[PDB]
Amino acid sequence: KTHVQLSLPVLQVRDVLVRGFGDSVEEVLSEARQHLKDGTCGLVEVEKGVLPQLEQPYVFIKRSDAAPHGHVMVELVAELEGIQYGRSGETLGVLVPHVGEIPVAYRKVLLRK
Repeated sequence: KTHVQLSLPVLQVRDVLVRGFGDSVEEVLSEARQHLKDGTCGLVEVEKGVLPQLEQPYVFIKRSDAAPHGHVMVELVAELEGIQYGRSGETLGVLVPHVGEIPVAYRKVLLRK
């Protein structure tokens, strides 16, 4: 399928144990995609002071459309030293590995795969 229904666990930034996906735009987008597929991906909601607590490059989920079965359609955009790789809508949050942190909520998304 071109799209996959996912429910992403929303994590508090101070709980996150593994604060990024790797060391290059290409690696983080690769790893984020693999973790999304394996159900091992969390979401951190971006606010003042969140991003400096996480590791660059960042992977964002961004709204790609204006929501089948409650799932907002999103795509991946990566960011390194203020340059973004991809073009999309509003940020729903930053992706990180999920290694057993207790979520505060779930974000239903339809991921363009």
